[PDB]
Amino acid sequence: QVQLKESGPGLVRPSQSLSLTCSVTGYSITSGYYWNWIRQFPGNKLEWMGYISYDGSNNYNPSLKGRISITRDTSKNQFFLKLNSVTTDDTATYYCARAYIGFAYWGQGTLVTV
Amino acid sequence: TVSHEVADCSHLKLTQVPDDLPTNITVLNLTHNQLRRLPAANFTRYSQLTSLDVGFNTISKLEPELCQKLPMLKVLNLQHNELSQLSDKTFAFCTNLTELHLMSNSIQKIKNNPFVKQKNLITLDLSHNGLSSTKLGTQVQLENLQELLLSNNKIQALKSEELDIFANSSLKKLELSSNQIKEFSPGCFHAIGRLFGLFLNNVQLGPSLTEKLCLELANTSIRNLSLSNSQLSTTSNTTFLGLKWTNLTMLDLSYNNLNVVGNDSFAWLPQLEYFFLEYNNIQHLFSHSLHGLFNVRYLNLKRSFTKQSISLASLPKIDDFSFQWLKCLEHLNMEDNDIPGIKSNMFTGLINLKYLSLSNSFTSLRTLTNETFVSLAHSPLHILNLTKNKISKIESDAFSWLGHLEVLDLGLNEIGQELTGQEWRGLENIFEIYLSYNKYLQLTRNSFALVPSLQRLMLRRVALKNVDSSPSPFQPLRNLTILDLSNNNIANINDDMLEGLEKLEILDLQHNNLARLWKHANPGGPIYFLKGLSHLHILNLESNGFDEIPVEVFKDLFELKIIDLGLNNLNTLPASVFNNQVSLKSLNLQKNLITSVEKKVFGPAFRNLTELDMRFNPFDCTCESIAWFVNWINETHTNIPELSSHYLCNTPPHYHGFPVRLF
Amino acid sequence: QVQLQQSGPGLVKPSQTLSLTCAISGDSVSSNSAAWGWIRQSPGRGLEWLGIIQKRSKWYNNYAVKVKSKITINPDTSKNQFSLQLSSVTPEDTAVYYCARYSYPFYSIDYWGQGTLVTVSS
Amino acid sequence: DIVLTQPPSVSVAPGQTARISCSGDNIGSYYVHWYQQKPGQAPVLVIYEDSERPSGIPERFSGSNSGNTATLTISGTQAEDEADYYCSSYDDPNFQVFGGGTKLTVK
Amino acid sequence: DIQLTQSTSSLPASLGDRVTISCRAGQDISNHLNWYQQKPDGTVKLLIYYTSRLHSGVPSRFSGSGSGTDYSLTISNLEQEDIATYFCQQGNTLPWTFGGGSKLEIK
Ligand SMILES: CC(=O)N[C@@H]1[C@@H](O)[C@H](O)[C@@H](CO)O[C@H]1O
Ligand SMILES: CC(=O)N[C@@H]1[C@@H](O)[C@H](O)[C@@H](CO)O[C@H]1O
Ligand SMILES: CC(=O)N[C@@H]1[C@@H](O)[C@H](O)[C@@H](CO)O[C@H]1O
Ligand SMILES: CC(=O)N[C@@H]1[C@@H](O)[C@H](O)[C@@H](CO)O[C@H]1O
Ligand SMILES: CC(=O)N[C@@H]1[C@@H](O)[C@H](O)[C@@H](CO)O[C@H]1O
Ligand SMILES: CC(=O)N[C@@H]1[C@@H](O)[C@H](O)[C@@H](CO)O[C@H]1O
Ligand SMILES: CC(=O)N[C@@H]1[C@@H](O)[C@H](O)[C@@H](CO)O[C@H]1O
Ligand SMILES: CC(=O)N[C@@H]1[C@@H](O)[C@H](O)[C@@H](CO)O[C@H]1O
Ligand SMILES: CC(=O)N[C@@H]1[C@@H](O)[C@H](O)[C@@H](CO)O[C@H]1O
Ligand SMILES: CC(=O)N[C@@H]1[C@@H](O)[C@H](O)[C@@H](CO)O[C@H]1O
Ligand SMILES: CC(=O)N[C@@H]1[C@@H](O)[C@H](O)[C@@H](CO)O[C@H]1O
Ligand SMILES: CC(=O)N[C@@H]1[C@@H](O)[C@H](O)[C@@H](CO)O[C@H]1O
Ligand SMILES: CC(=O)N[C@@H]1[C@@H](O)[C@H](O)[C@@H](CO)O[C@H]1O
Ligand SMILES: CC(=O)N[C@@H]1[C@@H](O)[C@H](O)[C@@H](CO)O[C@H]1O
Ligand SMILES: CC(=O)N[C@@H]1[C@@H](O)[C@H](O)[C@@H](CO)O[C@H]1O
Repeated sequence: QVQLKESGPGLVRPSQSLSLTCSVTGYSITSGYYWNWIRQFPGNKLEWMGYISYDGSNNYNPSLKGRISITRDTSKNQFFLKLNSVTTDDTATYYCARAYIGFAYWGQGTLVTV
Repeated sequence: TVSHEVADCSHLKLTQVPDDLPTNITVLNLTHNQLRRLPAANFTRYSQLTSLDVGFNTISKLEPELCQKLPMLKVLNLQHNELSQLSDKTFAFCTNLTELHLMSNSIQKIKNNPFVKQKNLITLDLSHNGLSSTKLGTQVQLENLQELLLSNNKIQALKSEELDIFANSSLKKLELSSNQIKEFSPGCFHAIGRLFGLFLNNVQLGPSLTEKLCLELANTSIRNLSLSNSQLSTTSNTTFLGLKWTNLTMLDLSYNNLNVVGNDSFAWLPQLEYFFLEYNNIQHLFSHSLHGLFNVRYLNLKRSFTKQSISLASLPKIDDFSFQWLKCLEHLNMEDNDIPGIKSNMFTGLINLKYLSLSNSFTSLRTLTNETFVSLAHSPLHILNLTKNKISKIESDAFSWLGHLEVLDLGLNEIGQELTGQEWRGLENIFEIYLSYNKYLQLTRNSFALVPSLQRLMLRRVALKNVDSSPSPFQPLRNLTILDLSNNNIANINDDMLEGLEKLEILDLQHNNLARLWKHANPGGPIYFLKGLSHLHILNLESNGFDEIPVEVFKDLFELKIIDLGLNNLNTLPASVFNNQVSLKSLNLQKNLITSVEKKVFGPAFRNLTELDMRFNPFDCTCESIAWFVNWINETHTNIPELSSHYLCNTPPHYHGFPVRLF
Repeated sequence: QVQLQQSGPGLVKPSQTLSLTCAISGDSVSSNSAAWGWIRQSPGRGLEWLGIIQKRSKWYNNYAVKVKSKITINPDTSKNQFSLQLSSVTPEDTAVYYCARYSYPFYSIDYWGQGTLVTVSS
Repeated sequence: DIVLTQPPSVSVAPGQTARISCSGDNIGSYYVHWYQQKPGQAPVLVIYEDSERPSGIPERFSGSNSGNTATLTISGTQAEDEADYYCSSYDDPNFQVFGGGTKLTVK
Repeated sequence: DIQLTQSTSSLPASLGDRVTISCRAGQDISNHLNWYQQKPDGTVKLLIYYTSRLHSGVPSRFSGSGSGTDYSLTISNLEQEDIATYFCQQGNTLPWTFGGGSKLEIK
């Protein structure tokens, strides 16, 4: 019973920046695994954006170079997304997920329109 | 609710298009009602409509089908409605339209192409709408349009990016008045395929801005330019400069408080034919102010010059030769001014002038002399108007230069003098002389001996004296046809006053005192002064105090059509007094003391009459006195106005309000 | 019959300029009764409008906002063809480009170009 | 402004009648056009000024525009009619406005 | 950057039958494939990881095979619930990429 839930803006004006917050309950985001940000384009295509490991040293997807930020707040147990220069092709259902062998627990999803 | 091939349903509180009307109507006036929409179904039966006027309603939008249901509709009038959103479908099917009236609809802007379909349209009126621009389409349309009306809008620029949608159109009228324009961005008028008339009235423009407009108008087919109430404070040789490259033939500059007209201001207008300069405050008309206008044939200077303020030579000033360039000027009007007087070369150089109106043009022309109108000697003046100029004396040969003059109005002046007849010397083709409404006019026998061609002579209210000469002052006027001698308290007329005037047709003698001259008891017999007047058609003898008519005064007037002797004391008339009046069509004894309309008197007159008026008479309601008249009334076709209300019986006591037509 | 024939580089590098050419036959570019423009379609079905040119007294060009700073359409009467250019293209500009004849009154597109795929990838 | 919006997909049994709707706030106030686009092909105008077709488009195709919806109707559907369909109009800044497109499928 | 194509068996399935969703990759991902069940409700679950290993509570109808560039997911017999969409995903190489998906529909 270790799930996680997303939250944030449902609407963002183009060429601006998007930010989302994912809370995690049941398990501290600093104990283990890897903490991911996965989006789903409108045509049901999926794309992993990046993670933030238990220790902090994170990894980002090549297709989002220099414009993707994944930080965390261990004091209140959450991690955040920050997407710079949000064009129109960055409209998707944004999932937050945890993974060691594969993404084992996902979030309920939230839709972002841009 | 009204029809004669034209369904008038105007002002009927209608909230519903009538389905009553016949289906063969071609015009349908539905103006001033409470209609809020025109559903095309309700117009299916009226398919023959060519004109549909539905102004003054609460209509919000038109469904496209409305047009499809009237496929002959040529005139659509939706003025003064709430129609403020225009789509591409509002008029899309109204193709045979030639007039579209859209005034007063709070139309703030026009979107795409409402009118692109109206290929036959000749007139488009979008006035009294909040239009902030002349943009009516996104493509070239309306090539058949002749009248574009956009007056009374918030339009403040003319830009070729918006008028070039008319690049295939020939606009006879482009009405842009009562708009606050501030810029004429370049090319804007060459955008239009052909621009013939432009109207910018009540357009606050000014002298420098006006200059630009004319430069923009350069090399256009412009012919009519109207800058009325343009706040044109002054002009300069530079103002209408661009109009140099035009063939402009009409220019309106009226109501501009035009204060100073620089020289050559209108030098650039050699094709101009009509100049309207009335109602300005021009201070001083210099020599070269009108230089160049050598093709103008109609100028209007009514109230053009400044008004005398307190007289310290606050009067206007017209230098001599100021009109010498208008070679083609046929018709000059300068009336209602404060010019101090006619100088010796004022009108010099006007070799085509035929009509000159100088009514109240002057402070005062106190004395006409043989020098006054000398500057006109070389013009073919036919009509000269000198009314309301306080003229007081006319001297010999005053009009000697006006050789071909034919009409001369000296009325409404303060002329008090003896007419020696020298005055009229030179008037060789004169036909009319008006001298009515003056101070005093004393006649001699030669008072008109120098004008035998005279046909009309008007002598109304001049306290005329010496009409009773041995050969009447009128004897040399043997082709007089209209003579007015009224309001002169004439108490003595001689028998042979109108002798020789065989052609006299109208004779007005009302408001005189020649009453006793037709009493039987006159010392020497009554004066038969109407004898020999065969062609007399109109004779007016009202308010003369007559109370007898001699049995044969009218014996020679067989062509007399209107006889007019009311406001007299006539009670009884000699039998057969009107016998010879066979063409008589109007008999008038309106306010008199008549009591007895007997057949022996009025029979021949009433025979055939177009109209009779003998109202307000003390009619006696007795058979011997009124009976035959009452029968004739109920019978005759001659119309008797106010018959049932102003023909009242006065005797006997028992019949007093009885309208005479009821017994 | 009228027909539009595109031509130009289908591979263009980022920050560079896309440049295409619609060559008309069976109709004039300076003709009335029609305007000329471009329509783009990203491979995810989005069929979107770019801009047009048209002549009344002069040539006017109304571009879509979103390319209002990069696009340039203008006609070439000497060759009877019109052109499209985009400056500083991003990979977002990868799409299929059609030149198009809008016709008056209401700007319906009777005739299209064959389409030219242009890809903005390094 | 104006925002044309048409259904994502529709299928039709061959020989039957297809209708593809195009809604929009007061679309009846506009003239609508219809473009047919088959896979890997430029579109083709099939209905313009919303009602009647161009030259060479078959009579099977027909359109209307009433109220807040405009529909392209394809009677007697053939196999070739399988394509994507767009409705269009123009408002002043943008001289062509497009719907989402409808992907029409036939057995 | 890594290639994942999905291909299934017979398109509409009969309830209670074997269904195979195959997955083909670009280069040898050393059996690092995973499988996700997303019902149109939006919920995403992990079913299979490291090719064959199933998660807990995942019923034994689900079983994955394949070694190298070719993989698969199999249902030993379909059921109402198993009616949803399935994405194969790898982890062998960064970035972690997905497959197109495959809709499992009955009737
Ligand atoms: C605004 C108006 O005219 N409304 C009437 C409507 O009430 C009536 O039911 C219908 C039947 O003809 O005719 C329409 O003209
Ligand atoms: C121009 C025309 O046909 N007018 C007829 C009229 O002659 C006839 O008397 C009336 C019915 O009484 O119906 C009208 O429509
Ligand atoms: C093409 C067309 O419909 N022309 C109409 C004609 O049918 C009608 O007889 C006439 C009288 O209004 O008006 C024309 O404009
Ligand atoms: C058959 C007939 O009556 N014809 C006339 C004719 O003047 C013209 O064909 C047209 C007028 O637009 O329609 C009628 O007035
Ligand atoms: C100041 C100026 O522009 N003057 C030109 C003139 O030289 C030319 O002859 C004419 C028509 O060609 O158009 C005028 O506007
Ligand atoms: C360049 C030129 O000829 N300018 C004349 C100037 O000589 C003249 O003095 C003035 C009116 O006084 O009118 C200008 O049009
Ligand atoms: C300014 C202007 O309109 N000039 C024209 C001229 O070009 C034409 O050759 C001539 C023939 O009538 O008529 C003149 O009015
Ligand atoms: C060809 C032309 O312009 N005609 C009219 C003319 O009927 C009218 O007498 C004149 C007033 O000066 O206004 C013009 O617009
Ligand atoms: C022939 C003539 O008109 N001469 C005078 C000139 O002597 C005078 O200096 C000037 C005043 O500004 O006005 C001119 O009209
Ligand atoms: C008050 C004044 O200077 N008036 C001059 C006048 O002297 C001159 O003769 C005329 C041109 O002929 O131009 C006027 O403006
Ligand atoms: C200024 C003046 O006295 N006018 C009067 C007036 O009755 C009328 O308006 C005019 C016709 O123009 O004729 C005159 O008798
Ligand atoms: C003043 C002059 O040079 N010529 C005559 C003058 O001899 C004559 O006295 C006067 C009328 O009295 O009419 C003038 O035209
Ligand atoms: C015979 C004649 O033309 N009389 C007119 C008169 O009607 C008018 O009231 C007056 C002022 O306009 O001007 C006179 O010229
Ligand atoms: C010096 C002078 O003024 N002589 C004129 C004379 O030429 C004219 O013939 C005569 C008749 O009116 O009037 C005189 O005043
Ligand atoms: C002296 C004079 O003008 N006589 C004319 C005469 O020539 C003309 O025959 C007649 C009317 O026909 O009118 C007379 O007044």
